[PDB]
Amino acid sequence: MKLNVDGLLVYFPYDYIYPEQFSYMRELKRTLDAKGHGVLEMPSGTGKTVSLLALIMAYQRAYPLEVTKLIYCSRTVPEIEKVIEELRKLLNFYEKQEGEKLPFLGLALSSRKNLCIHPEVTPLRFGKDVDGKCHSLTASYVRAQYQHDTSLPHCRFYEEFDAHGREVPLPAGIYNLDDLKALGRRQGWCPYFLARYSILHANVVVYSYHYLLDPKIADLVSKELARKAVVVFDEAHNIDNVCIDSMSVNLTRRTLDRCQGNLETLQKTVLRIKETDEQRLRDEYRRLVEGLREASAARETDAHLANPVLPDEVLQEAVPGSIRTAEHFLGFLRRLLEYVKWRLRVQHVVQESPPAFLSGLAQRVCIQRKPLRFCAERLRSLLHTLEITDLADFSPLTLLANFATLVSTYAKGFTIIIEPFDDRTPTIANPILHFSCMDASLAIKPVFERFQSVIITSGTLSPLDIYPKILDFHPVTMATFTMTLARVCLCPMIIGRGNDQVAISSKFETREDIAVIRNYGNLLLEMSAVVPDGIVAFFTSYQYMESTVASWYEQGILENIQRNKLLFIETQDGAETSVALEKYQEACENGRGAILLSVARGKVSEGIDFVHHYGRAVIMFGVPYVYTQSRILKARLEYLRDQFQIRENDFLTFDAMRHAAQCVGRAIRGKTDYGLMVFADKRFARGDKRGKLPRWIQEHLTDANLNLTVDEGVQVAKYFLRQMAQPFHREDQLGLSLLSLEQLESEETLKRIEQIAQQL
Amino acid sequence: LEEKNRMLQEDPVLFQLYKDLVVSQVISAEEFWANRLVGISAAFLADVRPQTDGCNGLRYNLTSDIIESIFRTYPAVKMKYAENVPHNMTEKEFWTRFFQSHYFHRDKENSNAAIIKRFNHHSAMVLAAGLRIALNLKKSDRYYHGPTPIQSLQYATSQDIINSFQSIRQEMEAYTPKLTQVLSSSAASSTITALSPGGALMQGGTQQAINQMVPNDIQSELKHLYVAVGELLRHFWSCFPVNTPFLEEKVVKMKSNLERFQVTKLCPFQEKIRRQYLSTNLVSHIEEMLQTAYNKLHTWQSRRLMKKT
Amino acid sequence: DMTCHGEPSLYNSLSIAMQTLKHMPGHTSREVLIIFSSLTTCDPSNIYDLIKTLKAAKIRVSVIGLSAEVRVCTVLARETGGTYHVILDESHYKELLTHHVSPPPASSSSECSLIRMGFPQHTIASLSDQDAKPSFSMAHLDGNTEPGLTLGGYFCPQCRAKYCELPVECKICGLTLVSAPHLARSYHHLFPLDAFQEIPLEEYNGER
Ligand code: SF4
Ligand SMILES: [Zn+2]
Repeated sequence: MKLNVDGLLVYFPYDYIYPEQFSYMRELKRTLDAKGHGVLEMPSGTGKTVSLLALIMAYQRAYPLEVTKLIYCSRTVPEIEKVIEELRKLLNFYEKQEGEKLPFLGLALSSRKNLCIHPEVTPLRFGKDVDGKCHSLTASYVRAQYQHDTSLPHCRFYEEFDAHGREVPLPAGIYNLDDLKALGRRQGWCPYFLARYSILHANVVVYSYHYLLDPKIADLVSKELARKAVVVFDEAHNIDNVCIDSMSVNLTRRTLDRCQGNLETLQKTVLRIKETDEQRLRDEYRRLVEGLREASAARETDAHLANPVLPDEVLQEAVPGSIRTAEHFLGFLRRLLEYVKWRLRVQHVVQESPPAFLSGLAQRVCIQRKPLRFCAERLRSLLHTLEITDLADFSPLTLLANFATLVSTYAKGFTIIIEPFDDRTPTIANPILHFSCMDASLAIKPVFERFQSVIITSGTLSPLDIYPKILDFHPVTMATFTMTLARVCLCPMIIGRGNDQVAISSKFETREDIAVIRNYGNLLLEMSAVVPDGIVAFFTSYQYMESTVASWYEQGILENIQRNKLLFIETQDGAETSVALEKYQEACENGRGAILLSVARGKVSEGIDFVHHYGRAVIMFGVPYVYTQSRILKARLEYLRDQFQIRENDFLTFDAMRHAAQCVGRAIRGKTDYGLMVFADKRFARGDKRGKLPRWIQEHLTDANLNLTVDEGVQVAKYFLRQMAQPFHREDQLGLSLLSLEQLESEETLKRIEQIAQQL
Repeated sequence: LEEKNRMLQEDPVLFQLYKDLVVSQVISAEEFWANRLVGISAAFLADVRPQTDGCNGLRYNLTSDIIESIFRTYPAVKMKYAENVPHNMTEKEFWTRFFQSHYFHRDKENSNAAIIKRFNHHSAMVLAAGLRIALNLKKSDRYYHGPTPIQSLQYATSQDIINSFQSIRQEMEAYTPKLTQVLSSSAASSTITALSPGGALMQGGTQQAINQMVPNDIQSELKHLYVAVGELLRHFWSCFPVNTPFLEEKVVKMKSNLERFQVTKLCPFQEKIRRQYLSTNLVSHIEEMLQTAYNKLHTWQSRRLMKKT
Repeated sequence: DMTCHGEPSLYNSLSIAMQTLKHMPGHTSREVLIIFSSLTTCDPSNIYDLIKTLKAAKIRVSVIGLSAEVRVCTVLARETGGTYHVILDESHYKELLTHHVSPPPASSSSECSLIRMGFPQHTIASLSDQDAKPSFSMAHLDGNTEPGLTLGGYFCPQCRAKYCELPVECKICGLTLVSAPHLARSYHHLFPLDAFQEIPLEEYNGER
């Protein structure tokens, strides 16, 4: 279908389009015309990604200079595959409409674990082992020796790509990860290196958050990225947590043991090579004194251990002579490790600022911050100059060096937490250091300042103003697209009153109540006896869920629930959890009722999506407040309050509501998809708690359904099912929730579309 | 042998029919018997409980249905029963052990993990055991005159019918109601005579109690012979239509069987009427059906011969 | 007055129906109606294989659920060409049943064969006549109670089989003994009565 949006032609691949999709396209176009960052919220399952891709392709075809190259950021690999498939469908539609193949190239990026073809590296279960083995087989220095010695271990896959794959770029098109692997096998090349080389050619590059948000990985992509490119963030409601985790550092005693062992082995190897060939050390010293520009810019293939976390200004300066010598830096690392262990020997939790710890280190270890800024670069040069292949054993060493460098440079917004005892089980000595980062905006700071614009969207964006504060930027447009339904496919209900009128809550004080456990059991039994096969129940914590399951088993109610519908409960291990999920889905597809019991912060809420017959019923047991004992959470709350006047309780409530909406928002795939939403808590009746829900979801939350009982919820569920089980036709959607080709041209429809979405 | 004999004991009439067919040499037992020829739920443990009676009674009631369900769901129980019962331990002893074993009474992080793993294994076992045209008419008038044949719709003459149509149009134009002229005593008497019992309109009347004229034993024997004849004729017409030579031979065998049945069973039954001199022609229907079958077969033989001429 | 217990086994019931309708002629339509109260069933084998078997046998199955829609039943009804519905109330139950009374449209795969049928009269014998032969009905022989010795009745024109009930296909020769009104009883389906034009009285300037 051809769409006229403000004079710009859009090749919509489907015969029908939602009015909200048209408003989404119009808002994206208006944001593009200002070349500024923006925040929009669209309900899931409405094909917002399709509209985004269509408008971006229209911009690229009409104005190649406006959109030089497209950047897309994702969360999980299956989402990447879905985006690739949808873009392939759009390109096929373009080819069918025009009759010619467009000069359009799309590329999806992932790790070597998802892009290695070497048979020896295939059975490896871990990506870091894969990376180490690949570097061992594809080291630049090793490659030259292998040129003089074929019998040396090597990866022919990269060899043929280097020999042949560089000259001829891949033809314009859209290639999936398995498609990339097949192309590499056909050509004898490795899809990872070939894809990275061909990123410069692809109009669209799609990958995950970690590949660019992490400063350690930012230059692996941003080097081939210009200023006219536009970045897209889909379902980035937890992007702040991603930035914090990427900038967080954890160290334990076993890490210290491994680092000490590897340091001793490295010193032995240094002495051995000095006995064998001392001139390597002198040549490395020559490189260091002459400058790091010669070393960094001459070998892009050794980017395995790149640390672009430092600002580009810092990279220019050379390492001071106090640690330029290899043995001097060995003593430096040894003293640093001993001081770290001594400071970690504290028997109580210590809260510190990075400048305070740096001052303490300077006072005790006689180490200045400026030399510690270049700690990783010297470590990189030392590791590279010793022909080291097994860098996997160096992981604690590199981690500690990078942490020390972070202490030397990044201080504001960071908190040092020293906890020698576990939060759950303090009785076991578990010395852990947390260098927690409280400024996520810095991680997103360069992206705003380098590219033409940045696109951020998600289906759970209830507070529109918190994100500009968190990311420290001003989106040009902030509009929430309300959902218009000809058929009410969602029935969100709140049940805070039990059968015995017991007040239902999920506070940790009230989590141990047996009465709430029995009320939850009765509600689950009634839901299984009433609601269709698909049942998913999200608890607040794994331990509480396990205790509740044990109580239900002891109470004997769980047997009746199993008789009604089959029971499946996830555990910590993903592998067994994946098998449980597969069994649940198979049972749902085999007509036998299957019930899933998961946690709001488990893997289910992260990358598991539900088909209409899978997301039939989702019940959230209480407001999922994070366990407050986390001092990292405490430190983040205190820092945000002291830097943005943000209430800690407000942040906790917002996080819990966002997690709940993420748990619930995946139950609908479209207008024809209807699902049931249940919230078993009276706390949701709080206006601040109720009011922090996404607009498209909270809009259908009728006030008469606020704080119902089990019986009322069951009866309303039966009524909703019977109403929504009536057969429905796509023709009924025309003019009310769906638009035909002629309906678009109606100006009354245009006014209705403009009234549907609102900017705040 | 034993299997076939038990079927006869289930249906004494069939055994009587088999006696009349094979024992009397009318048909062979081979041709006789040529004509003659569960879901799984997850509650199999939750619902099943040790039955405790009023006063100290363990009514286990070890039905095979529950045991088979457990074996299908739990091959481990099957293996233990096969490797132990009844040598290592008796079956009741094994069931008592199962009741008292910790595997049944599964009822603390280790306990929670054990319960979750057992539930997952049970679900996996249950799932694994579950595996093993637009139409447009042409001639609408056919519906207006359907299965009814052409009636004698005789039409009137020339326009003089209109004159007759005028006559009534003038005859009833000036009409006065009449009461005496409607009926007469003679007309009423004639109508009653027509309606009088035994009259022209009152055709027939009471009939003869044929139930008493046919003895109940003769009634039952007639029913049995009717069943036999119906089975034989069903076999006969089952071959029809004849498209293969095998059907011809089968029909010849069936005709021979019908002839032997008439000779052996029908005629002494016929004489049983004739000795009792029953005036009811009960046999006449059977004779008509047999002659109809004979005529059909002979006519088809004639048709096949003409095709072969 | 039965006892409702256990769980439904749709697989076994569909297998029984398929076995029963396996030997039916192709021109005759194979239709199955299922009333599904519970939302879960136990199947000893894969049901999708049974779905393939029904599709190959060209059997139409329609399901009217009671609580809510079942995805597996929905797929089964859609693939078999049947219709899936959900009960709203007793009136809606009656509406759905009445809708399913009407014959379904014939698919492209439906056969068109020239079937032969016989139409005997009600041959009644009078005891005054020497040609009155009372005989037990073949259908009445099927029952345990002693069959009624009826003087006359309906005799098969093909094999003189005697039946007291019509329209019933003859058991002996397989001939379907019918009557003309029985055939004409479905003629209205051939020519449905179209809906009339609705005009309010004030807008209609004609007869009152
Ligand atoms: S060069 Fe390619 S195939 Fe060889 S180990 Fe590295 S990623 Fe795997
Ligand atoms: Zn017949």
